[PDB]
Amino acid sequence: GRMHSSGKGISSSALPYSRNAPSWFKLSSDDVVEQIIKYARKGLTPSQIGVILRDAHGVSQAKVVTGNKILRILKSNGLAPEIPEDLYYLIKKAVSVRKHLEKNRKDKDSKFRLILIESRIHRLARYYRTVAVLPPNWKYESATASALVA
Amino acid sequence: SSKILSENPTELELKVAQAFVDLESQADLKAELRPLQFKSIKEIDVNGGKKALAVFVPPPSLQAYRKVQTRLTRELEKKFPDRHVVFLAERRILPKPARKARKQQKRPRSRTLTAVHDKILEDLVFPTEIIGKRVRYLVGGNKIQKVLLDSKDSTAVDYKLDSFQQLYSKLTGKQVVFEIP
Amino acid sequence: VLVQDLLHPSPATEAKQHKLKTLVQQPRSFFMDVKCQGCLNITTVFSHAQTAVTCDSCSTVLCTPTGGKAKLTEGCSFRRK
Amino acid sequence: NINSKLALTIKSGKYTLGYKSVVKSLRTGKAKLVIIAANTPVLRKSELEYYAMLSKTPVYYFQGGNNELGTVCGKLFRVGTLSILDAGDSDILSSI
Amino acid sequence: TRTSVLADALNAINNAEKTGKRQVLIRPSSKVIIKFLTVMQKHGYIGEFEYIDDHRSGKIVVQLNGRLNKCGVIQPRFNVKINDIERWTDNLLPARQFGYVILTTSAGIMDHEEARRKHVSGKILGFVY
Ligand SMILES: [Mg+2]
Ligand SMILES: [Mg+2]
Ligand SMILES: [Zn+2]
Repeated sequence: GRMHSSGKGISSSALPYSRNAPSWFKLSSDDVVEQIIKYARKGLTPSQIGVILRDAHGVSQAKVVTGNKILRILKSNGLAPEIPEDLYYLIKKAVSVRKHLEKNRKDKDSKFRLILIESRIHRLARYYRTVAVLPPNWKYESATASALVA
Repeated sequence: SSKILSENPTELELKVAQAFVDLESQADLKAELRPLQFKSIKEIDVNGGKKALAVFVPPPSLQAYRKVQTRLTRELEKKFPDRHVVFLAERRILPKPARKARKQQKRPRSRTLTAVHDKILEDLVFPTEIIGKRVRYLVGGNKIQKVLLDSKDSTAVDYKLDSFQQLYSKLTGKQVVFEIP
Repeated sequence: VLVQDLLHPSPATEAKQHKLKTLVQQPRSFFMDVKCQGCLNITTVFSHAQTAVTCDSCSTVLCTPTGGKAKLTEGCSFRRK
Repeated sequence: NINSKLALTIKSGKYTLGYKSVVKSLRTGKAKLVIIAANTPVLRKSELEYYAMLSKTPVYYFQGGNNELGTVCGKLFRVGTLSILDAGDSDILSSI
Repeated sequence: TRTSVLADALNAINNAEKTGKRQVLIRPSSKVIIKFLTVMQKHGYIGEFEYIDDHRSGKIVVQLNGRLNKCGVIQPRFNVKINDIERWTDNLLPARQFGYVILTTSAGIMDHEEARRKHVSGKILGFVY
């Protein structure tokens, strides 16, 4: 495990055996979608929408209630971001490290971490291009990354 | 006979719909039993002198039946004694295409035989929910499924289960065992 | 021990196992009904909540996130669903 | 944090970028907030906040120059000042 | 990463039979694994086995009877013509009178004698004796 480390951590979520909604869930499959779209317009990405839903609304999984995954619902309503969320956060972190490097040039560790982060961007961006999530001509440029995230 | 979505219903199909035109009499459950419809009623004999009643329903109408099925099963089984009532949707199974077969549109997984049989086995035990399935592969060669059910609402089916296994055997040819741990 | 019922573990030792190492992995977390002391309003809160959930009536924090289970503030009572 | 808050306004709300549009937006009273870059000249700055004083408009002093303010707004050019006419999905007006 | 679930499956059985255990839990399951065990079970080298549903690849519990000397996979799954099967049985099996090489052919997963009876060949998949 751990593409860019020696770690072998196994921490993750354990989905329940049941694929049906809990008996106590009373909200409809409708009421959740407007709740999901409402939070997406607040600027929340699908990961942070799902955490708030279970944290504050008792929605254990949006799929067992609505029937579709959360990002699939935004994409059906024209609210899917152009860059997928995980790739955006990889690029945003890489932007942040380089801005720190430009002020601290002797931070040789940060230069090393930046190479790992950007390599992770190119491998994932290459995947998003084969599946036509990104344009075939989409390429990550270090100079113009700040425009995309800032 | 307007309740039945099939041409030339059998006499048994008419009687069940005749029951269907009598339970809306109490208005607590009247505002929703009018749109409910079904296509066929396949009936088989289980051991002990009882008879199994399988109600076949168009798949889009199932979620409407589930709102009153808990009530509806207890009263229709009283009206028809020594009858075990389950509600199944007549899902369609598309055979797996052969290697040299002419290309058709991609078969969705919900139309596959494993998924449909997993579904009728779940519609069979509606009041309860499935908490686990195991499959033993005995040395003789035959295979037996085991289904473990949740104790909530167990009282609606806990006296049957044996009717379900033989009814499932009728539909699939496989052996199943229902267990409430 | 060479001969053992792997299919029927003792439920006591099955519960001490890590959550991913049971026969079928099952989360040990749950959802709660939080009664704030100030008013009476059912608010469904995840046991391991990452959000400082606030009830609709008064903008008062019901729970504060920790490393693991969220810690409910004083006067808030929970009942597991 | 406010850069992220301001970014939501650029995506969803309404704005004008630049000194000439900002002073016009202060004249019509349609400006909700005026954002000024750190390297903006004091003469232009003390005049923007005198217009805002007459217009009763809050001023936020961005800590960066006109190069960093432009890229926060998702632009590839420099923005010395901008006015938020309609904060949309954001709560920037409630966060000063 | 995990490149062959059948190799992993037989290794857990192989180590338990050598240590004398009479049962093994296998994770994850697959069609090839299940059919490999049925061939071993049909010839009596293992007992009853159980498939556990976790809404995932699955799990298996196998009962071992102590009669199994060794079962294993052959990676890669070499292409085997019918006349090449003899060379494979000579190299892999202890004698000419017992033991089986399991092949996956278009006629199904089967031992080398069943494969000779029905006159088909495919890719070698493993062995048992
Ligand atoms: Mg690992
Ligand atoms: Mg590597
Ligand atoms: Zn409250």
